[PDB]
Amino acid sequence: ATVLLEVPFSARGDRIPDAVAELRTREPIRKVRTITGAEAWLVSSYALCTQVLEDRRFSMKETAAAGAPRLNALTVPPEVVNNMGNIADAGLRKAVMKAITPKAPGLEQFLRDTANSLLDNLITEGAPADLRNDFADPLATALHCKVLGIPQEDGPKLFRSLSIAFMSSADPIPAAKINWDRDIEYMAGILENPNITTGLMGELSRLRKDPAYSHVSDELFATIGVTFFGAGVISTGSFLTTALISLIQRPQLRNLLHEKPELIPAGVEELLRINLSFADGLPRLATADIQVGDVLVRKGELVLVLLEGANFDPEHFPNPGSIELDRPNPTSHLAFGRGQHFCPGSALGRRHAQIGIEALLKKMPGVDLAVPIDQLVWRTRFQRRIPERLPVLW
Ligand code: HEM
Ligand SMILES: Oc1ccc(-c2n[nH]cc2Oc2ccccc2)c(O)c1
Repeated sequence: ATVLLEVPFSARGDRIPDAVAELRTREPIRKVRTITGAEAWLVSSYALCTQVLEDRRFSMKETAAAGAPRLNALTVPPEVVNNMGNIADAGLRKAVMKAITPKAPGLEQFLRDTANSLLDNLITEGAPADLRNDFADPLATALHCKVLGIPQEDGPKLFRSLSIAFMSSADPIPAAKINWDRDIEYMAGILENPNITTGLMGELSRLRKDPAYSHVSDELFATIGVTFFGAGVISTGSFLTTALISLIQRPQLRNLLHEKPELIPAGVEELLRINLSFADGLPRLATADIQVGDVLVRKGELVLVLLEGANFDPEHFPNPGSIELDRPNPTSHLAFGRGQHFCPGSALGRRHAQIGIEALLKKMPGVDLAVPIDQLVWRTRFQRRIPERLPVLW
């Protein structure tokens, strides 16, 4: 006898387990057990993943309900799970979206300057260098301080919350509350700080004092700062890091992008498609009985949308494991999700990776791993897959 198949399958972000293709072919929706002991439906084909993400009856908000089957423990207050809904209801959606576009004057030049400075410092210190801790993550942190309008020097402390904040735990995490409350207090202070007049926090600070937003809560304003910093930094840092691994392991592609940097955006789109940064399927709770493939999902059940299931589906992306810059459907991947909860930071995430890679290939065209790839240490029980260190030489 064996127990029910458990998720997640592997914390490794450098290879996809054979089990994914097996499931997709034989049972593209099937029952699994999560780390909490709850059962869930794991969805692994492009067609069924898209169906679930495009049907709001599969609800993000309702995953926070007391007594629901859980993927993992909440690390934020339950009301915050409906973060974008709260922002929308407060009439703040357009303003937030405008503030986080990569098109702000000077933002791209800031990114390039920052990337180049980080790389120069690594070159000065000499190989080996750690491209996660001393390149990808600081670049993400710097970008988000700039986008938020907050001091660069405050980035490191806010960043240190994230190795706990984005845990995927079977049980509640006491440290997550301590850090959350402290970070909320910080953002509340920012809203009252006369020095803060640019970026997302500068804009929220002004809207907060405008009559049309007088009954929007201070808690919501602070929460927007905390969640956008955290989600943005962890997502961009983790994606860039694992994308660099995929690039390093493809010297032919690395050379092509070095020689023809105009191809970098198409390269980054393919790196998004094959990215294994999300450690768990995206969770939704059924609010009705809904047929998905051969399964009638019942009201109250948990569904997990496996992004790499969709993104490596050969029925949608032929030769799915290969990076091919000339696909006819290049942005149709699910790396940023789909539907109601599509990533609001997609443009900024793309630009972060494009500029980081462009800078790295120019400064370190001979970049390569400094340890055998199996020596990378993959973070466990976390909402992202990432190597603890990424040692390179050049
Ligand atoms: C390569 C970088 C990024 C990737 C791969 C990524 C991925 C995703 C995905 C897959 C979702 C959907 C979650 C779901 O439907 O359950 C999402 C949502 C979200 N992302 Fe991103 N993201 C990235 C960058 C960013 C950035 C830069 C920001 C903000 C600055 C951000 C903020 C958010 C927020 C606030 C949500 C919640 C949306 C909602 O609840 O409707 N992300 N992200
Ligand atoms: O400082 C932070 C920031 C974000 C989170 C978080 N945990 N889980 C999901 C998180 O971030 C979001 C982001 C958007 C909507 C809801 C939550 C967190 O646990 C701490």
